[PDB]
Amino acid sequence: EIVLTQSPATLSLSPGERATLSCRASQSFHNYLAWYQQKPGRAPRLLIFDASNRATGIPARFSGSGSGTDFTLTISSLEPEDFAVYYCQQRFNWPLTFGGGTKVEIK
Amino acid sequence: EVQLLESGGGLVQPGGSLRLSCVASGFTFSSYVMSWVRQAPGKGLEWVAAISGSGGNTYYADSVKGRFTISRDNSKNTLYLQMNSLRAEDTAVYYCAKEGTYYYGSGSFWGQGTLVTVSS
Amino acid sequence: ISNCVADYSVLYNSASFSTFKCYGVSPTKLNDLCFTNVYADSFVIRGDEVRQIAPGQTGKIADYNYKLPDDFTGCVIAWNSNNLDSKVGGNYNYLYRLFRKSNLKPFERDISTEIYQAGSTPCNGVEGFNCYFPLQSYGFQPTNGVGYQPYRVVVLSFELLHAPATVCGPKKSTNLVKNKCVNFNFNGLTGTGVLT
Repeated sequence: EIVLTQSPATLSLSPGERATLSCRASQSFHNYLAWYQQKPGRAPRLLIFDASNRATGIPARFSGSGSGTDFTLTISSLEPEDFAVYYCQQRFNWPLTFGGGTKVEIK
Repeated sequence: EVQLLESGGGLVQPGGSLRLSCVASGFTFSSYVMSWVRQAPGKGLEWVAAISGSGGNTYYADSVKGRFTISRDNSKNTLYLQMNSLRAEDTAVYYCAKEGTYYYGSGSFWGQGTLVTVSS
Repeated sequence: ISNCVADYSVLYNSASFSTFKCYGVSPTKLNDLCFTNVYADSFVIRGDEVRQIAPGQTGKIADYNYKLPDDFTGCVIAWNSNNLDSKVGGNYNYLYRLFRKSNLKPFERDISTEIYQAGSTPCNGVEGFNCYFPLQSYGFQPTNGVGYQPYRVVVLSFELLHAPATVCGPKKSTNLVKNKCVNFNFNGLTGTGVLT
């Protein structure tokens, strides 16, 4: 029905140079996307509330970009919270299959 | 509501049923439409159920053709869980959560949830 | 707008309009040419998204409500609406579209209140949890944000059809000089002579 492709799993590198997320879904969308941050042993929470816009309780370290078929971000500052797992989620298509995320291997 | 009541877990053998709940009190059920998602240690996430905030239509999942039974009531604003013929696919974490006040998605804050373990 | 006499330099010297900027042609070098038809549209949006009313750009109002053609030489004029449009208690008469079938074409008006389908199921009147009402209102409050403050945006366009022209500048005139050798100019004649 709706396919979420979450990276070619080659971005697990050093946290320098401000690596982004290559979540791709080349089909119809209304630019209604939300993103999740998960640490192991911790329940995930939201990042953006409509599209490319930080909600209350988070600073401007995350800023989305993209519409229609592609979506990404630009991270601002390195942080101990950067060593975690990001999720890609879509809101329409009520069967509502979600993303899978990716790993980061520190070098 | 800023908080939510923490649910419970179960250690039911396969072929049985699960009966837990995650119900808040003093909260308007019409706004912040509920949603259930599985935190799979592995493949990822998939949405389970979503019922109308005023009492009405509910939707089954693509992999759920009525296997996860949805019998929810609006007079007490019941938030429950019931299924049949328990399988090894259920080795995940149950999450009770809700999206924004509109029917379409506008941001969903999630709960801590409880894990459920399958062992035959 | 037709058979008109319009002044354009008073808008630049009004000193109360925030966005006096557009594309195509400057209004200073606009009154030296004759035009035959003037179009005007009026709509209200909020603060910080007034940039994407231009061809070749994305957005929500630009892609689903109102857009411009690629050969758009007209001008856009916007100003604040802190007093009239915004009041206490909210105003639910200002709404913006969310849903339509495909990419917008330039210069059409849609009053399609029919709810837009998303899945393969039929809608059939009452909301079936995917077939949404495409219009959402605005919450007007006097202590709103800068980007959430409503703005009054008026766009205008110019064209040149085979019909005769209506507005040129009207470019005004000078005083009258008599009994001197002057270069007299008029509606359709030029020449050098003395007027008595």
